[PDB]
Amino acid sequence: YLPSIINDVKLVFDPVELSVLFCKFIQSIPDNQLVRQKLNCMTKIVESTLFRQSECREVLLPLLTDQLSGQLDDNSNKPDHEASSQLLSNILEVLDRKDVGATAVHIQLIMERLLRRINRTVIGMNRQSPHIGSFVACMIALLQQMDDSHYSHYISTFKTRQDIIDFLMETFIMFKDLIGKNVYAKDWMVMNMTQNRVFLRAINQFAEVLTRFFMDQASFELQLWNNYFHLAVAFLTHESLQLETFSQAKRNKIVKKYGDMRKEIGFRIRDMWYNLGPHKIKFIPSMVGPILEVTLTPEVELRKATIPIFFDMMQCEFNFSGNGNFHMFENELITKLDQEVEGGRGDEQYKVLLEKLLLEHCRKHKYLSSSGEVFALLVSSLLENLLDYRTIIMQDESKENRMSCTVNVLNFYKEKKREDIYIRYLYKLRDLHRDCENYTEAAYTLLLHAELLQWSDKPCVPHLLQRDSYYVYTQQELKEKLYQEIISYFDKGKMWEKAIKLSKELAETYESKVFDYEGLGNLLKKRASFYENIIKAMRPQPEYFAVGYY
Amino acid sequence: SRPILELKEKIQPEILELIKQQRLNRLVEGTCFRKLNARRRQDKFWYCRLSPNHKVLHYGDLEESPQGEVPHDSLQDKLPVADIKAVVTGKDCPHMKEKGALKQNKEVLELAFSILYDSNCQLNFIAPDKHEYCIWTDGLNALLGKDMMSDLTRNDLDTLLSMEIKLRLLDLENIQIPDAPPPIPKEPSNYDFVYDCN
Amino acid sequence: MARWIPTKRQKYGVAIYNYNASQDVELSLQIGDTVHILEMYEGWYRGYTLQNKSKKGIFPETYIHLKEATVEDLGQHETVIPGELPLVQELTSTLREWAVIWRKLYVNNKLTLFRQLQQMTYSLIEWRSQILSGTLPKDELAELKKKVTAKIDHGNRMLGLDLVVRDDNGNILDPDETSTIALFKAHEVASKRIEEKIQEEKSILQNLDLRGQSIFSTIHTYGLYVNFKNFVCNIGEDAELFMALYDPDQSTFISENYLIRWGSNGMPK
Repeated sequence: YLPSIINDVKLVFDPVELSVLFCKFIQSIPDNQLVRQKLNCMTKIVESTLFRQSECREVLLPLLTDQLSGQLDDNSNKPDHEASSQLLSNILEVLDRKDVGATAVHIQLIMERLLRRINRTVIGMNRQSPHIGSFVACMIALLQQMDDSHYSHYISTFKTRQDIIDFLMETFIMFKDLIGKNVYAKDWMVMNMTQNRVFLRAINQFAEVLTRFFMDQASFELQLWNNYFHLAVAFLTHESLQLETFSQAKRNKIVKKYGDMRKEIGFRIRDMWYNLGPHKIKFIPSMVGPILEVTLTPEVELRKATIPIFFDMMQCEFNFSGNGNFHMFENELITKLDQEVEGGRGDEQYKVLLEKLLLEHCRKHKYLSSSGEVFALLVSSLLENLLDYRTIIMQDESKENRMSCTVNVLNFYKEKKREDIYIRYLYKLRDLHRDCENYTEAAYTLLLHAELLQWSDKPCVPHLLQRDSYYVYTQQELKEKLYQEIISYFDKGKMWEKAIKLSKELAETYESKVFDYEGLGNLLKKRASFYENIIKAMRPQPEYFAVGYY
Repeated sequence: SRPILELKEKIQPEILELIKQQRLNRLVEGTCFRKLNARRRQDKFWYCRLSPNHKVLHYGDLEESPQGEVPHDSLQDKLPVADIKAVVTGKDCPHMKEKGALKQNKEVLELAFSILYDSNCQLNFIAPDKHEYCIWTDGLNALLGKDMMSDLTRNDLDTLLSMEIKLRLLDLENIQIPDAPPPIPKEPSNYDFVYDCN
Repeated sequence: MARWIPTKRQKYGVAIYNYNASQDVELSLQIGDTVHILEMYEGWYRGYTLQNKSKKGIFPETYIHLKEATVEDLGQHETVIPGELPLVQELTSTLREWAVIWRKLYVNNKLTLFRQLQQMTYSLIEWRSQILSGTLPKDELAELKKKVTAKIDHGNRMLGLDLVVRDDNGNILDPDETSTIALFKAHEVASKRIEEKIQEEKSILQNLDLRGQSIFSTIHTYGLYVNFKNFVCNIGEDAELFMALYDPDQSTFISENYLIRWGSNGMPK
């Protein structure tokens, strides 16, 4: 009730005297007395009488900051989270008033006194079920009301470069933790764009601080661009055409109210990448994939902008190509390109424009760009292959055509010898036949996988070290596991002749290299069982029909 | 409402093809139809799925399935959509004409439908009730590509056309349409537009 | 045809009936075909259509019902009342979306919820038409605003559609990037109404008393309407009928006694 009078008692009193009287009264509370209740008191306080601020805000807030920063991290923050968020909201709103009085300087003081604080909070205040949304709303309201000059004022001018580096790293990671794993119901569409825009502003500002204190200026400690670009891509990886397409005005509503923000992100990253310069090669192999999917946006323009960047990075490697060429580039290139395209992302016009642009650029450049021409020719062939794959997949959806087209792409890969994706699609077929119980056919495919291996102990390549289980797997042992599985298949595949065949060299490998005599016993037990099966049982004859397509 | 009705009924076909499309959706999702006199342990219910290709009829003596349609190979997954002469309704069904062991009682007078094929084979089937009887007659007649013989179909036709025209009349508020259409102001013979095209 | 002119006082490109195909860029334009005319002739008008805002069509003036008003109802002061006419345009667009989802409904087996969407659609359109007139008193303006806002947001919510804010005056001032926390709590009030209605379908559609209690928790005075028809008794003399509310538990009356004079002839004096 002490606040309940402040309005009229001020209306009959000095502003600042009353103000400091209340301030000194409040600070006189010891640190463990009705913390929620004092928060409510001061909240009603900042409610009224803060409509005028020039005489009070600059002195009223100081205490409020003090107690909020105590509320920051004392392991007693659990009860006051909601009430502190409430106060923060109300005071930030009052600041958002314009008739209330000038507060820009007070605004920067607010950063300087609460910003690292709330960053620490939201990093730690990191469970979705509680009112973390309110904290997020408060802090985004902050960043909205702030100013680039204010950001650069001290947030750019902290103490030693390591501190600012770590702080910005934390900022970026929590941005990622927000954008990724979004904090709303996706129904609060409006605030979702607002949050996107405010994050846009913030990441912009941090981009300039990275440039100004962290280009070859900071000729070293240039790692964090990993985080920067990753967060940039992830933020760029939502709110696109179809998501803008639901209502017809949805495109229009967003464009009028927000435009093409992802267009801005694309250009910003483009110029940033260009600004990387000498460290580009020092950074390519990680970032390689990160640029394709964003190139694969369903839009036109930022695409137009982004394809040439591929020529840029291959050019950067060409500068580094004093040893070899962009082999390491193109490998990740093709691999990621696969994963995304088979994910159902790109389009025909995409590949058309890719070929057009890349060839255009390679005309400007030399022999290595003629090689790049043939490589991108290979690329375009790959693209149309996958596009045909997916269009047939969506056209028929009958597993048989799926098998046909994936066999086609295996043949294409065998031609292209990129054995990894080859194995990947092999396992796709293995899953398929397992679904269809084509134990014969499944075992065949699995064998083709096993065919690649050698009985050498050394796992010579982790390519074949698949995602089923990824560790040492001495090569012969992986071969061994495959052979066991294939034998199991053939055995339930009701075809024991191949079973015996394979068993023979399996036992040979045992005796010759591993001497796993118990395994010999099991294996030969199985071989005898299969011989019995052959001599004893009878199996049906499958009819063979010819199909003439016309 | 004279030109109003002229326009409304004159823009008919879109709703027509819409309703027909829904009917095809219904035949595809289908259900377990009814056989004749399936009393002494016979599967009276049996699914009849139209293909999404709308050419084969996945029907046949499937079990007393309460779940209705089960996507698999029915007994005869094919009824030739092209050659179906018609479906007879009511007494025209020869199974309604049957007065022996397969004598269908007068309580399924409107549920009797026999689909004509081979000129000697019939599909003497029973609907669970009249509305879907008319629905499936409508669906096969959409396969026949003709008028619809469901009361509910005309119901939906008229009601949806009513709302559509009712939402059409929003831009024309506080306005009258002359029953004789407004005279077209004379187009000058020159098409030399002073201001540019597009 | 010649002498076309750019202008923006035609946004309501209005048909009259389904237009003739006279021009190579014109069709039987719908009744509700509000078209953006780009080029102005005196007796003719060509420009974008809501049907295709990238294509022209030369429309007669005798067919164009000129409406100098634009999307903004107050710049030309087209408002029958300011701050409301927006509401009709966005609800009409919303109706377009209800039509699209309606198509989505019949083609599916949602016919129960589809039918209830039908009836709320009809309530919406009748409210729309009745508020087309500005004859309502301002309290009923607000009442219709809130009730239709609740209904349309309900339509959004079983359809999972995005949310709107700014309860009053066109649901648009808040999305005008005014604040953030006020925006946040506008979304919060939206979610609050969401939970209200999602918990109350089971409260009203199935139960017949939770609605009564919720209504009775909002007002504090009430009245019982008694419509006497005839007294069935055999007195043959004047009867003075004292009827009112009684509290048998408290052995007391609750309302003042309504004196009724009953005649000696069996019918009231």
